[PDB]
Amino acid sequence: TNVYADSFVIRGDEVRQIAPGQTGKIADYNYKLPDDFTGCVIAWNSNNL
Amino acid sequence: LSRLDKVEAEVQIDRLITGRLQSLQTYVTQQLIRAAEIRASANLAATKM
Repeated sequence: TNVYADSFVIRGDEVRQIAPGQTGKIADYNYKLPDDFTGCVIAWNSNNL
Repeated sequence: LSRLDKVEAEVQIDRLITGRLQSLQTYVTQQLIRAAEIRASANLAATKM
């Protein structure tokens, strides 16, 4: 029905926090996913940019 | 609910819900059968009255 594309940059050690039910500085205070999340998480190393 | 975070708690709670619901189904099933036995004695007692 709709699609929402969210984008941001974080540390490699923080990528593991971008999932439903996760915790930590990023998941808790920056970007929280719902427990019944229905989307996809895509991430790549950007140390070149 | 005090000890675990939600997405882990739901796994533990659903075990209790499963087993406690299975406990009520066992109780009500056996009470329905006992009720049928008491009905038979009640119909007999009424006939002897």
